[PDB]
Amino acid sequence: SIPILKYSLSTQNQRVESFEVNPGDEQYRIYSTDSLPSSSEVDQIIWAAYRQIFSEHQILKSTKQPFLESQLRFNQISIKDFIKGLVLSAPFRDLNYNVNNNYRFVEICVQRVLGRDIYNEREKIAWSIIIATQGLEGFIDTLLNTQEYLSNFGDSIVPFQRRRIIPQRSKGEMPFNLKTPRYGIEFRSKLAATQFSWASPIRRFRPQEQQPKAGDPALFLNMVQEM
Amino acid sequence: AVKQSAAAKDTVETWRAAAKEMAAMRGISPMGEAYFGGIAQKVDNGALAQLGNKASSYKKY
Amino acid sequence: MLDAFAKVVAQADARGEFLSNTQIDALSKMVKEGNQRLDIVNKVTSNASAIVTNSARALFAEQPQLIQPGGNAYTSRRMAACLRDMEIVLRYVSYAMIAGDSSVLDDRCLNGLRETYQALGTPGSSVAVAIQKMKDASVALANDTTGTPIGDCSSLVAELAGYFDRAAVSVV
Amino acid sequence: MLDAFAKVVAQADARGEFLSNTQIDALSKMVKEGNQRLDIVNKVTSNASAIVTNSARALFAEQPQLIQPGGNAYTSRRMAACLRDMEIVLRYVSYAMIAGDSSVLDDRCLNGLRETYQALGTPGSSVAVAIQKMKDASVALANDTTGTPIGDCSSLVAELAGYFDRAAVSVV
Amino acid sequence: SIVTKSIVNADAEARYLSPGELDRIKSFVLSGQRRLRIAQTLTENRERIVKQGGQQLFQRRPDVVSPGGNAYGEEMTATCLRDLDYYLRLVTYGIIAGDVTPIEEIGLVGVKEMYSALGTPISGVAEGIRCMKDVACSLLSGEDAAEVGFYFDYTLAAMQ
Amino acid sequence: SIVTKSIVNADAEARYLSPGELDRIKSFVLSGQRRLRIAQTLTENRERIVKQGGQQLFQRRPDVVSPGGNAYGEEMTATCLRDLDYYLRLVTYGIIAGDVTPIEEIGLVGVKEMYSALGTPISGVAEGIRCMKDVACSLLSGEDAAEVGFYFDYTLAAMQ
Amino acid sequence: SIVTKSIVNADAEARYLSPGELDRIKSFVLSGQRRLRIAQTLTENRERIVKQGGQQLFQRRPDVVSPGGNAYGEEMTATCLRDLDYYLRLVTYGIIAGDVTPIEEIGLVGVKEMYSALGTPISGVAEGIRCMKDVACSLLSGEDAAEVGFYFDYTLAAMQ
Amino acid sequence: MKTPITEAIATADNQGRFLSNTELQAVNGRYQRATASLTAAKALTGSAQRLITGAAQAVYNKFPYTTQMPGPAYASSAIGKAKCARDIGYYLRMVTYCLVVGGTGPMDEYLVAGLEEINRSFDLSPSWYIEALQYIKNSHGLSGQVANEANAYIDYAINTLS
Amino acid sequence: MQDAITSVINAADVQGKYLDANSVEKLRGYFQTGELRVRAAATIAANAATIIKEAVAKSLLYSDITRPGGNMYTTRRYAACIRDLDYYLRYATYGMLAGDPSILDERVLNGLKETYNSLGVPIGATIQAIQAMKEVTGSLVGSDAGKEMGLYFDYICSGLS
Amino acid sequence: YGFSFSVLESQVKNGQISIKEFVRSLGKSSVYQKQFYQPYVNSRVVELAFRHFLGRNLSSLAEFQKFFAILSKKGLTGLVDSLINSREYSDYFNEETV
Ligand SMILES: C=CC1=C(C)[C@@H](Cc2[nH]c(/C=C3N=C(/C=C4\NC(=O)[C@H](C)[C@H]4CC)C(C)=C\3CCC(=O)O)c(CCC(=O)O)c2C)NC1=O
Ligand SMILES: C=CC1=C(C)[C@@H](Cc2[nH]c(/C=C3N=C(/C=C4\NC(=O)[C@H](C)[C@H]4CC)C(C)=C\3CCC(=O)O)c(CCC(=O)O)c2C)NC1=O
Ligand SMILES: CCC1=C(C)/C(=C/C2=NC(=C\c3[nH]c(/C=C4\NC(=O)[C@H](C)[C@H]4CC)c(C)c3CCC(=O)O)/C(CCC(=O)O)=C2C)NC1=O
Ligand SMILES: CCC1=C(C)/C(=C/C2=NC(=C\c3[nH]c(/C=C4\NC(=O)[C@H](C)[C@H]4CC)c(C)c3CCC(=O)O)/C(CCC(=O)O)=C2C)NC1=O
Ligand SMILES: CCC1=C(C)/C(=C/C2=NC(=C\c3[nH]c(/C=C4\NC(=O)[C@H](C)[C@H]4CC)c(C)c3CCC(=O)O)/C(CCC(=O)O)=C2C)NC1=O
Ligand SMILES: CCC1=C(C)/C(=C/C2=NC(=C\c3[nH]c(/C=C4\NC(=O)[C@H](C)[C@H]4CC)c(C)c3CCC(=O)O)/C(CCC(=O)O)=C2C)NC1=O
Ligand SMILES: CCC1=C(C)/C(=C/C2=NC(=C\c3[nH]c(/C=C4\NC(=O)[C@H](C)[C@H]4CC)c(C)c3CCC(=O)O)/C(CCC(=O)O)=C2C)NC1=O
Ligand SMILES: CCC1=C(C)/C(=C/C2=NC(=C\c3[nH]c(/C=C4\NC(=O)[C@H](C)[C@H]4CC)c(C)c3CCC(=O)O)/C(CCC(=O)O)=C2C)NC1=O
Ligand SMILES: CCC1=C(C)/C(=C/C2=NC(=C\c3[nH]c(/C=C4\NC(=O)[C@H](C)[C@H]4CC)c(C)c3CCC(=O)O)/C(CCC(=O)O)=C2C)NC1=O
Ligand SMILES: CCC1=C(C)/C(=C/C2=NC(=C\c3[nH]c(/C=C4\NC(=O)[C@H](C)[C@H]4CC)c(C)c3CCC(=O)O)/C(CCC(=O)O)=C2C)NC1=O
Ligand SMILES: CCC1=C(C)/C(=C/C2=NC(=C\c3[nH]c(/C=C4\NC(=O)[C@H](C)[C@H]4CC)c(C)c3CCC(=O)O)/C(CCC(=O)O)=C2C)NC1=O
Repeated sequence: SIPILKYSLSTQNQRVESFEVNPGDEQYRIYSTDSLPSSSEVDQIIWAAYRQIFSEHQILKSTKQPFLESQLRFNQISIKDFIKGLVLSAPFRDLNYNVNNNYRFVEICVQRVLGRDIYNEREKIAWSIIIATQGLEGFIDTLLNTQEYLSNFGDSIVPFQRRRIIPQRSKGEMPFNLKTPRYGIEFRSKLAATQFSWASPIRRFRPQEQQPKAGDPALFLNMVQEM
Repeated sequence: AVKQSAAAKDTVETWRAAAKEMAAMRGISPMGEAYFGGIAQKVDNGALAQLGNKASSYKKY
Repeated sequence: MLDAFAKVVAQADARGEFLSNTQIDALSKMVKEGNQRLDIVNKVTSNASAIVTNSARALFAEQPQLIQPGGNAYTSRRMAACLRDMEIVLRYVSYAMIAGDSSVLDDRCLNGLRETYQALGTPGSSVAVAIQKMKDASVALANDTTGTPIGDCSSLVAELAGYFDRAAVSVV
Repeated sequence: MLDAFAKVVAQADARGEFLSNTQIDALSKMVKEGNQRLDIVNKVTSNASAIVTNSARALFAEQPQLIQPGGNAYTSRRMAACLRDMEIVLRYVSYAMIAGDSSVLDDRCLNGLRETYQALGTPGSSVAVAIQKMKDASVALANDTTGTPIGDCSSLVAELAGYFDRAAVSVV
Repeated sequence: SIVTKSIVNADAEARYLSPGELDRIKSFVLSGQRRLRIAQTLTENRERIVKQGGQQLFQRRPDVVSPGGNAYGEEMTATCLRDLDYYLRLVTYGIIAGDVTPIEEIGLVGVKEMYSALGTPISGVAEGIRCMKDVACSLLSGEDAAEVGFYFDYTLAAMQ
Repeated sequence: SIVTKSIVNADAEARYLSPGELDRIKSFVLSGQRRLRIAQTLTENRERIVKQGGQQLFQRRPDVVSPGGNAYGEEMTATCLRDLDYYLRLVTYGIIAGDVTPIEEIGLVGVKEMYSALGTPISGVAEGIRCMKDVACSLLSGEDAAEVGFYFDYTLAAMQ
Repeated sequence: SIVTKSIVNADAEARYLSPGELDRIKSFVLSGQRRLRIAQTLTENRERIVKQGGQQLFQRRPDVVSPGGNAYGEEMTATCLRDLDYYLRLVTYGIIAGDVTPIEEIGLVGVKEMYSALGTPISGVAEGIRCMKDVACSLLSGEDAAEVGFYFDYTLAAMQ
Repeated sequence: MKTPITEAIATADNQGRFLSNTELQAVNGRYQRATASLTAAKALTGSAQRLITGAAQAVYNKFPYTTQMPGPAYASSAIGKAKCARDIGYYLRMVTYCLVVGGTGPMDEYLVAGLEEINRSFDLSPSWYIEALQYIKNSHGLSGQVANEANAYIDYAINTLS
Repeated sequence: MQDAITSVINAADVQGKYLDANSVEKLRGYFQTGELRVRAAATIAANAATIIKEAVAKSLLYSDITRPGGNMYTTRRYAACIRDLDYYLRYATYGMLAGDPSILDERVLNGLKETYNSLGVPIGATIQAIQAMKEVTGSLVGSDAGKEMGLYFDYICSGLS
Repeated sequence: YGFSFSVLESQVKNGQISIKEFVRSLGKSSVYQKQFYQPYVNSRVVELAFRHFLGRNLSSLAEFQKFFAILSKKGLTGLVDSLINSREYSDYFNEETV
């Protein structure tokens, strides 16, 4: 009954291994409910779930889920049922689902939930019909039953961005909250009449004759300060 | 010329039935709104300037 | 998602201005046509699967190269996808007819839809005529007067027409 | 992520020689200043929520159109997001002060912050105004001679000032 | 019209009209039946062409109608649509004259001096005529929409 | 300057300079000490005169900075203030030259062709210079504000 | 380029171009696809090729950056890397021109007069280009490194 | 915003179903109670400057320290009293926005979400705004079900702050 | 100042012979494209200001000829450009209708490159403006009509070089 | 350049002065002498006058010295009035033809 469009993979960091036994400093901190946390250390998991599935913004008083928080602390539901309550939360609909289309919302729910980037643009095409046929509640449980969710998160780990940085290096890739914001350039530009009409304030006035031209040694002073 | 007075000599009269129902949207009760993307751009809220008229509009008689 | 009432409010809160007295009356104009707004949608969802299969057969009375071997809508996965996309487009324009403006139509369905089909290889204008085979199967179905009494309601079916050709130019 | 000592180790790791005995004297001068470093950080992390709200209040009097109706930081959903956005910059500036080098400032904070203000439509020149509001509050609190011995700390507040105007030129 | 400036062209040159000038006065008068039909369409569609013309104008330029805009209130908005009724009328003259000569010396010559002296944004009134053009060309076939739209964009060009 | 066009005036007339022309070159050079002080005030106040200049410009013309305005976004608003830095610079030239001759052939001759061809509302940039004038004359005494403001309003006149 | 001096060679000799000259203009333009790929590699590697270029230059010549060296301080060291960005740019021109003719009349003709007149050790800047060469040839295959390195060592030869 | 229309649309694409008659009745009951709603939003907009300046004075009579304490959070300046009066302008404007669309959608989007984080960062006491809203709730002068609709969105603004 | 018909008549007249099959063969080729050229010259007349506004913003709007010291700094100098670019877009329209570039060198090209060198106008930036103006002109009139209008732009760019 | 002679377009469009009057006043204008008088020599100004106020080049050598000495002694206002007041202007253009 209409299987998914057979897309193709690509080259990424999460589908190879690291050879990192005893990983040093850039570990992304496995908060889990098999380490048996105290009641002040359940609270450091619930903040990490809110920071992963929302951004750091929407951890407001109105966007908290105080009945879903209590059922985690009674060990009634798991972490996998707690992430599913956060995408089906009514703050996640009106802030992150009404302001972008179905092909950008798949880029949110694979970067935050699976912790990997999208493979190519056909995977956003291949996944966006699941939201329009059986709904968002039918979209999350077919995304939380994938083998990429179970083989490194399972039923007890709040997800994270897997292999963001290369171990000898210090730059790496971009964090996913700074990769895909709440809305993009294509939703912002079409609404410039009703919403998003701001016009911009004045910049600091730089005079025009102080700007560097080709063959000026002031275009290399940022190179010299990195020496 | 006196048979054509006050109706057909007023070219702005024919659109008064529409331009004062097109202009009945988002009324502002205190002083201050129509912020328009975050600037002041306020209001006058009197009887005259809610119809948009000026000092050159009653002095035209 | 905004309905017809929220589009008035979101334009007035952006300017920080109240609602005027003559803009209340135009929304009070909308609610005395409220039964006439609703029972149009009581036609177009209650005969909704008839509108799909009549238009999808009659598209290949016009362009039978889609069902040709090598064509786009040839295979049984792809014939099940062509009836899928015409069921979704008919679903969102019924949502806009109960709203009053097209804001749920071009935020869910039509936004970024041309660039899907060009990356898929689906012919762009050849699905737009499938939408126009559903409009005349529905705006003639809206003018039918089974069960309801008689009054002039040509203004509302122009908006029901007005969603089907707003959606038609967004896939070409 | 590096500290100040890690950038001297990993530099000559690429050259592949042992660390020279005249480079140890530069690392031992750093640990003599290691306890004047720790109360620049303790001065700014303790008045942290009043560096933020006194700098936002000074911003919104100079540029009043950011908070007026139809402005960017207008509503109570978005005043809180603007107030968060200076807390994150003050967090990573104090992180790069306690490490001695800016390798965690431009990695988890500034890595594409400019390109998401073009997508959000936020005025990036005004975020660089409100960072220099916070620079002027934080170097005045690092000159506070209460509960601390008197000495010359001018070379370390000039390094804290360097991480403030690095994060200001990375959003414009 | 094409008749009057094809004359004053050959008038200045001390000569009569060439075949190039007289095979077009000829070609224009046989075109005259089709011109009156086109102007007849815009004549009794001014209720929709103007009112829907100011429809898109305010949705695209809410500043001019917002408080502080030039066409603010019940008063100026009525005059805000009055000018569009003017320019829609001159396009009916240009279609029947076969040239923008009626539109030239009425509503175009020195138009920037008037609107600058009235405080009206001249770019805003240019946006209004463009909104009327999409409504006008939507009322006619493709062969006609290449004409009725053709006179609007000339008015757009001279109005900026 | 007053020196160069008092010359080219008497140059065209095949004559030397009258006492009316030479008692003013004389009167202008003794005025030169006071002119450099006035231009020196505006020279290192461009940070406030421009930034507060664009302050009132956006509060009075939010359309130009709103979405759809010509100076919309981080980019155009920077250039939106760049032109004010230009015109503030030319006023410093006119004060030292004792005439709008520097402002004439820079930023005034054919200015309507540029801004019309850039899509910028020329009336909007005129509003910007007026906002700079109130900031500039607020920085000087009454005897000076009759000069520094005097060159702005000439730029206002030629810019519409 | 090879095209312009194969012409001016046969130009001076009062003759056309031989097969030896025209089978190489032919052979060069079919080589043009591969040249743009090579120059495209050095184009957006100037951040590493220059910064690592000045890396080995200071480790091999600490005198020039030490106090008393020509490139001492934050200022001169920035210009110290600026020249390497110049010469790295000219090598991209020579690769696309298929000759050091662009590098000849830019950065090579009379270069000793400039650097002697600037107080810069000309041998020191030659050491800088050699350090850039090892970084550049490390970015390309063996077939390409015989070219990209090939233009650097010509610059090394003329720079001493 | 959550209107009764946009939540009837929202349960349809929850399941991904068509609009049945389990959502047409939700829009039908909205059209019944919109005639006692837009008569309330008209009367609150018409007496808006009477209600706003009367509600600023009800705060200042109950809390007289706010008119005379120095500091930025209090209305003892000229600009402190202007920021107080536009706040009660904001609380009345979201009530008449909520009466028009028939639900708590606009004040969820614009007032409620993020309110605690700005009353704590700017030292604004939430008992000031309950006193500004309690003056409106029994001195708008409405009578009947037109009064019963204004006393459900003023009372929704109170229970956020309370 | 000859069109395609004038040039065909001249060459057939300069040998004193009648219009044979080869002379009329090209004339028939010109009459076939007569319908295309008018519509090409139609839209170019409509979007004259829009085309020049698009070319300068796409080629030389923000380059440092636009800034102080550049060749286009003062408002008189900027205003001379769009006046100057108007002739190139206008005379190219005449060549597109006449089907012969004789009018360009007769009224534009002669003394042009010798004039820009006098004023010090950069010929390099001028040609790229015309190239960008040629690029937008192919947008409006279509492909083949852009090929026709474009055929006279580079004729100006070639001789002006 | 957005130049304007509103007074002269006034007095010519009403017919208060001829085209010849409108042409002579244009010649003695300051936007003219800034254009075709200041950047040139009195030698070159005489030839550039003939291209404008007569539509032709100088004819002889004595036609130069007659008109150079006039410009030599009365400048632009003496030269353009001596061309507009000649017979050769009137034979081709009297008061109405540009
Ligand atoms: C579940 C959804 C639902 C509905 C559709 C309406 C159904 C409905 N419609 C009408 C009443 C009506 N319904 C219509 C509508 C129409 N008449 C026609 O001839 C056209 C075919 C069609 C519009 C396109 C009109 C015009 C009236 C008013 C009758 C009249 O004009 O006298 C009434 C009588 C009371 C009233 O006006 O509301 C009812 C119950 N109510 C509902 O609860
Ligand atoms: C974990 C908590 C922690 C701290 C808060 C610091 C606190 C601290 N600072 C100093 C020691 C010092 N602290 C300062 C600091 C200052 N003098 C000034 O005038 C400035 C206002 C200010 C910092 C900007 C100086 C200058 C010294 C050294 C005294 C000297 O060498 O003159 C010492 C004594 C160390 C010693 O005796 O060797 C301690 C405990 N260290 C810590 O481990
Ligand atoms: C889909 C299957 C798949 C592919 C195709 C793949 C490629 C791949 N090769 C990589 C690195 C690499 N590849 C090389 C290989 C070489 N460098 C040299 O100098 C030699 C010339 C050459 C081998 C002899 C090295 C050294 C790295 C690590 C770079 C580093 O960590 O410094 C990395 C970075 C992450 C890592 O450290 O493993 C990826 C993702 N990974 C995959 O999972
Ligand atoms: C937001 C609401 C929404 C829309 C509109 C949508 C469209 C959409 N239509 C698709 C495919 C398709 N769409 C069609 C439809 C057609 N091709 C034709 O030749 C006909 C003209 C027409 C049918 C009448 C076909 C055949 C495919 C299959 C392409 C494939 O599987 O290779 C796909 C690729 C996934 C798939 O269904 O296989 C998407 C994402 N998805 C959504 O979520
Ligand atoms: C990993 C560390 C990190 C960085 C670097 C970051 C930037 C960041 N700033 C954001 C929003 C924002 N930033 C601002 C800030 C401002 N707007 C203004 O008017 C002022 C000029 C300025 C501050 C006073 C506002 C108002 C939003 C909300 C966007 C919205 O909801 O429309 C957002 C979208 C939501 C959010 O998470 O807050 C991101 C992702 N976020 C992060 O998590
Ligand atoms: C036939 C050629 C022709 C035109 C075009 C014309 C225009 C014209 N427009 C006027 C006013 C006006 N025109 C506007 C127009 C506008 N406000 C906006 O926001 C929009 C941008 C724009 C309309 C689309 C306004 C607001 C006034 C009144 C200004 C005032 O009262 O100060 C007036 C003065 C009042 C009057 O006598 O009507 C004239 C004469 N006259 C003519 O003979
Ligand atoms: C010294 C005399 C002088 C002036 C005045 C001058 C103006 C000038 N303004 C420009 C752009 C611009 N100017 C504006 C200006 C504005 N937007 C608004 O809303 C306001 C009304 C207004 C400023 C107060 C904008 C938005 C652009 C960019 C337009 C675009 O990118 O298309 C450009 C093109 C980019 C550049 O090279 O800077 C020039 C040359 N040049 C000169 O030599
Ligand atoms: C495209 C060909 C080309 C070159 C090469 C070039 C060089 C050039 N190098 C300069 C300065 C300089 N160049 C150096 C260079 C160095 N110091 C060292 O220790 C090193 C050995 C060496 C660099 C690797 C220094 C220190 C100055 C500044 C000298 C001073 O300030 O007195 C200057 C004067 C400032 C300037 O305008 O940039 C020029 C023109 N110009 C050209 O057109
Ligand atoms: C539409 C949703 C919305 C709400 C609720 C909102 C509240 C809000 N009230 C504020 C300030 C304020 N509010 C008051 C109000 C009062 N102080 C008194 O003494 C009186 C008793 C009292 C009310 C009459 C004062 C004095 C300030 C300025 C405090 C400061 O800037 O530190 C500020 C700080 C920025 C400013 O306006 O200056 C916000 C964001 N803003 C919003 O956009
Ligand atoms: C019909 C054939 C024809 C042409 C083409 C023509 C050109 C021409 N261009 C001129 C100036 C000019 N032309 C430019 C043009 C430019 N600046 C740039 O940076 C660009 C590269 C370029 C625009 C594309 C400028 C700035 C001037 C003024 C020069 C000055 O004031 O010194 C002038 C001097 C007089 C005047 O403009 O009034 C002439 C005569 N004359 C003709 O009869
Ligand atoms: C310096 C002394 C001086 C004056 C005053 C002057 C006036 C003058 N006013 C004219 C026209 C005109 N004057 C007006 C004026 C008006 N219409 C009204 O309703 C008002 C009562 C009045 C404005 C106050 C109009 C409408 C025309 C055009 C007449 C036409 O086209 O027939 C004309 C015809 C030519 C032209 O404008 O180009 C002249 C010559 N000439 C001079 O040399």
